[PDB]
Amino acid sequence: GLSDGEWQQVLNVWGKVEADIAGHGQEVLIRLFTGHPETLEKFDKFKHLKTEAEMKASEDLKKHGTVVLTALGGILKKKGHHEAELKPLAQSHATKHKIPIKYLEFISDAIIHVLHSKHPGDFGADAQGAMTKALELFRNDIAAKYKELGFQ
Ligand code: HEM
Repeated sequence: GLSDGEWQQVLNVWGKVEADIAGHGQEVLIRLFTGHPETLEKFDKFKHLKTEAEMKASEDLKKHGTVVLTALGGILKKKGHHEAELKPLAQSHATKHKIPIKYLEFISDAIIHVLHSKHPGDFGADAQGAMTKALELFRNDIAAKYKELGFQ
């Protein structure tokens, strides 16, 4: 549950991501894969990437980064009213991709990390607080659908 002031901060921060969605998307995925290598195993089309250099050089990884952040942005722009947008994502990630909720925690923190890295001194305390709450909300609503499906 976010205030309007907090949503405003979220969408303000998101404006940064939208100026370069592929660059941000790329760095988030790289931060995830290198920070948590077990996550790489869930991707049959990235599992070949052994080195971070190969990750950085991968246009298909950048492509998928765009897909992921485009979807997250669509959801964020709903300001919490994202049931229709979120349900198919929860369903595919539980039933097809088999992504435990722990990995959504991983990518959440990675987004926070990337924003500080790309915008040092430009991602203030209030902005981080708002973005973190927004990602917690996202995660929590996925978690509810996971529970429904009995997925661990
Ligand atoms: C902000 C969080 C995330 C968002 C918004 C997101 C979004 C998406 C979207 C839109 C797709 C393509 C449509 C679909 O299959 O449902 C997708 C595919 C996929 N996602 Fe996610 N995702 C997120 C997190 C994760 C995480 C943390 C993992 C694994 C650690 C993951 C694993 C996958 C895999 C394996 C696919 C299919 C890739 C392929 O073979 O094309 N996702 N995701």
